[PDB]
Amino acid sequence: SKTGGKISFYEDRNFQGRRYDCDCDCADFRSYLSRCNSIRVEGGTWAVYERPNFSGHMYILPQGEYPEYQRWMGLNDRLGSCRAVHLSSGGQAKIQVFEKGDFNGQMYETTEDCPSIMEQFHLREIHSCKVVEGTWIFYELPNYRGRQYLLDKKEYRKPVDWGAASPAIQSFRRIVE
Repeated sequence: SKTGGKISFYEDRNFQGRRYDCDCDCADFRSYLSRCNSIRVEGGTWAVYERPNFSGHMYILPQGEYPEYQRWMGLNDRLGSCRAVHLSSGGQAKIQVFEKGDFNGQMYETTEDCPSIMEQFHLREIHSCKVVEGTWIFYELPNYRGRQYLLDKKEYRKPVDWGAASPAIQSFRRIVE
């Protein structure tokens, strides 16, 4: 239970340059680092945002070492805020998705990751879904590519409820550690 996540950001590639270490969520770390082109995650998972106030592109980083921003699929080396993602275990993660908003339309339930929603469910978009686990990732393009959205053990009734400006979502995966 009592763990201790920690993430280190470096201004240059190969963990060179000024470094900044964080052990909790930080809404604005720009005062400690003006840019980050590489990151090291010593423990725990973390969500990073391109602009302050958890806004702009969002990416989930599992424990590991990333000697360059491209290793984290970063679009650039701009990061204004970071939050620690908490993982929930317990037993078997199950997700239910609905073809229309407000949990309406045809419903499909699965306990496995989905690389291509259109190939698996023949659906071009997702407007609502109820996942009860704690850490789920949704991706805008197939094969877990494009902008990613982090879902919690809550129910999303509208597409904008998961931070997306469009109901376009093509793949999703469960987070485990």
